[PDB]
Amino acid sequence: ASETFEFQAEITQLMSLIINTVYSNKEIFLRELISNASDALDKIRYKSLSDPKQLETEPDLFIRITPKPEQKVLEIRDSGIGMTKAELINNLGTIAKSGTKAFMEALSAGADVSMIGQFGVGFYSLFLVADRVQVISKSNDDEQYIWESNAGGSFTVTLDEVNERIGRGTILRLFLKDDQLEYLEEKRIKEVIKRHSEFVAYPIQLVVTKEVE
Amino acid sequence: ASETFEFQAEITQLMSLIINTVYSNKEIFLRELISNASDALDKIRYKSLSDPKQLETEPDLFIRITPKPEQKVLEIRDSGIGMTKAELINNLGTIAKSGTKAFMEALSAGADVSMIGQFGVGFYSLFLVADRVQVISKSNDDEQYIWESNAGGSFTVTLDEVNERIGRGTILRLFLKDDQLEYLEEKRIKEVIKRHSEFVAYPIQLVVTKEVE
Repeated sequence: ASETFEFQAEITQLMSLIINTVYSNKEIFLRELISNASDALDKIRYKSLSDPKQLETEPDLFIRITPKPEQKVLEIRDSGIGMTKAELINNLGTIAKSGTKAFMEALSAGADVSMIGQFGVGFYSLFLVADRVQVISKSNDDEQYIWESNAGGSFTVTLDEVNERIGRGTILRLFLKDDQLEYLEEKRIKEVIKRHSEFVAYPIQLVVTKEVE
Repeated sequence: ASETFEFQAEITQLMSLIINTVYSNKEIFLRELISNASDALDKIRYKSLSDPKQLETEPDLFIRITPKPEQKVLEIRDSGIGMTKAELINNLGTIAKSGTKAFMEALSAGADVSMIGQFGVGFYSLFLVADRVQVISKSNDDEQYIWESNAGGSFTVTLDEVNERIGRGTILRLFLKDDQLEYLEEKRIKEVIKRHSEFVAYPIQLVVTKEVE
């Protein structure tokens, strides 16, 4: 039973504007999500400093990008701290985010959309290339949950009984817009990663599916 | 709630012997599973001849091999006909298989274990390299189920609420033995596939996870 929640008004505004913007450097969404993933891993790593057990649900700290061309889906996974149901609701929607309005104001002023991450709202940059997103998260402190949004004013959080078990972490499953399917390509993903994510403490793995010759 | 079933006695015997055999051409397990996958795809393709809708749950007919080194798991997936709960119980255990005893008798006589497929029991060749297997299957006619076996006399079939949704088909999730982790390697998998699966009507995709340079 998927629970539905309302996005804080400003977040909804931000999403509508992001998903509708003509911005030409949409690739920054990946830098933003890799950065977030990186942050999630930092959290779990730091947390595990005084609670090593926290790493055992998924010993490997990594960021994995998995293109699912057939579904026009791009997944960015991290074995970071993950988010509990409450955290998904809290962090990804209902709670007013510090910079949401500020960033939008910045944008109005001419700020580059790539500044989104500095306003703490980079997560939403995903709507630059996706019109729908499922944040599948497994926090050590909770079951696996699916937070899903289509940039609309409400999002759902559903106990995850349909996706692969995340030992711990988050999978941002991006349902790419039809004109952004370039991010399903290994070469493209590869170049975007090297361009904006040169300094990431965690291995960034790209899952490539190739037909055996 | 996982349901437990007893393997037909001979299948249990076959598994014990296979999982315990010293055979040196264990790679044939892949040829056997790819062949089975191929057969599953043949089924769905043929079935869809008079019921096209049957393909819509997963339009792409493919065999996908996904090494999961971190879990010492090798998955062989096909978007074939899949198996319903009843079929998993029926086909993979409780029902006496035509050649099980025959093959074992053949083996006793000196027959090469690679003959397993000609006795219709090639599926079990997986125990050559795995000590545990989960057959996650999604048939159009049923929910996604997990059939699991550790070569013991009983297997379980559990409604799948923990694995990725298979549009349609089967994932043979092999928990490789510690000395057969070579099948997690792309080069190895690649060579085994080309050696024994030269004539497969379906694309055989290898999912490789590579850390972005």
